[PDB]
Order: sequence, then structure tokens, then C-alpha cells
Amino acid sequence: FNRQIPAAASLIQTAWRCYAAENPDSSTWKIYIRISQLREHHRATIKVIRRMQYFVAKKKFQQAR
Amino acid sequence: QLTEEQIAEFKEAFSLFDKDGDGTITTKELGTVMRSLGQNPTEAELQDMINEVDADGNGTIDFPEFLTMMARKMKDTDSEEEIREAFRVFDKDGNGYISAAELRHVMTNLGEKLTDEEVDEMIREADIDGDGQVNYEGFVQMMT
Ligand SMILES: [Ca+2]
Ligand SMILES: [Ca+2]
Repeated sequence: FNRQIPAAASLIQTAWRCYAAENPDSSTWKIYIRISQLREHHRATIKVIRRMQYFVAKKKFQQAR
Repeated sequence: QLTEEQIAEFKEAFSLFDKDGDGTITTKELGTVMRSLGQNPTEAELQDMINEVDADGNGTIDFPEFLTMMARKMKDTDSEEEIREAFRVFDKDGNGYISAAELRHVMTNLGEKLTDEEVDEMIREADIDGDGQVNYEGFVQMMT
């Protein structure tokens, strides 16, 4: 019943995680518990992946419309 | 639009995925990076991500594609309208506002499931008046 609900939330969530990652002291950087000390090469690949996941969540929201 | 330094920063980011050095990014290389961050993607997850960036459609990502994706103005490229309609799925019947408690429920328990600390940042920055009612139209602009 309404597939738009998950796709909508995921588009908001990915868009915000993409926006929050531009702030390097954001709480969004705490979610990687498996990384001992977060270095700059982690942050560079994290921003790329988050952008990729935003474009996917955007597509799936589009498809559910 | 783009500086010479941002392009160089994107070239270094491209090199971290392109472990082989052949100038393209495969689904297997993306899966290696993501697992190094504690993620556990599946082959469809990785192929979904690659298909959104692969222009030609060969299944691989070259640096022009990578740079095109990283430089997409995801603020004016008709994105604000879709995030707005995403909020409208849960909108308080037409309102244009969303309960801070309702936003926390959707952000924490649905979709990607953000952390409780992440929702605090989102609510605090989006609750301009501090009343527990966020207008997302204004929040969308802040993100963009
Ligand atoms: Ca490669
Ligand atoms: Ca390609």
C-alpha cells in the first residue's frame, strides 16, 4: 500500500546525507562505526558514494510516480 | 563553474575507486570501496549506482562520467521539486508543514533509517521557529 512512502523517505534521507556531508563535523560522519579513525580518503569516497545513492533514490522515487 | 582545484580533488577521489589504474570504475571496485567503509552492498545495489553515472552504458565509469556526476548542480537541476513532492507524501494534509515528531518517525524508521543523532541535526536546523513544526519548503531551500 503506497510504494511511494519508502522511496520518498529514501530520497529525503539521501539528499540530506549528501548535504550534511559537506559539513565535516556533522553527526552524519558518526555512522561508520567500523572505521577506527576517519581519515580524509574515507571522506572523499564517502561523498562520492552518497552522491551516487542520492541519484539512485531519486530515480526510484521517480519510477514510483 | 568548476575550479581547477575541485577538478583535481575529483581526480584524487576517482583514483581511490580506480584501484587497477585503467581509468574506469567497475562494479567490483565500487564494492571493494564500500566494504572498506563497513557497507555490505549487493550486485544490484552496485549496478544501480553505476547505471546512474554511466553515460555511454557500457557498465563502467570513466573520469569524464565521474566528473559529470560530481559536478551536477543538484540544487537547480529540477531537484527541489522532487524533494518537495517527497515531503508531500507525508505532508500534514496540504499543510506544507510536518510535525518534528512525525519527521523523526519517518527518518528513523523508514527508508535508509537515519541515526537519532542525524535526525537531531535535521530537526534542529529545519525548525526555524522552534515550535515542533518544520516547513519543508524552506528546508528544501536550505539543502539546495
Ligand atoms: Ca578500474
Ligand atoms: Ca561508461
